[PDB]
Amino acid sequence: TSALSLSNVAGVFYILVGGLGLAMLVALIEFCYKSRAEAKR
Amino acid sequence: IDFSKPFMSLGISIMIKKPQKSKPGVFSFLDPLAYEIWMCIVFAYIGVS
Ligand SMILES: *C(=O)CCCCCCCCCCCCCCC
Repeated sequence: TSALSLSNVAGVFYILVGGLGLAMLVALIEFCYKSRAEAKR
Repeated sequence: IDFSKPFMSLGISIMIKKPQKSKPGVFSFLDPLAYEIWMCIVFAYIGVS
């Protein structure tokens, strides 16, 4: 029984970054859409 | 010099002390997780913010 190692949880940290990455995409896609559609008016 | 046949056997050996341990640390509450799992709970917290 040693200290829990990063590898043991190295997977949760990926889903976190991946989620953060998806988050920014979802946001900027709405922005892009909301941006052109506004100028097009 | 002369020697009799041996009266006792032996070999070279290693003696070590028994660190009594039983000496917890002040910040021993951080042992469950390794050091890198705290340097990265603090980099994930800045990220997610
Ligand atoms: C309008 O449609 C433009 C959208 C631009 C989106 C750019 C990508 C979004 C963020 C991705 C972040 C990835 C972080 C991880 C890299 C290893």
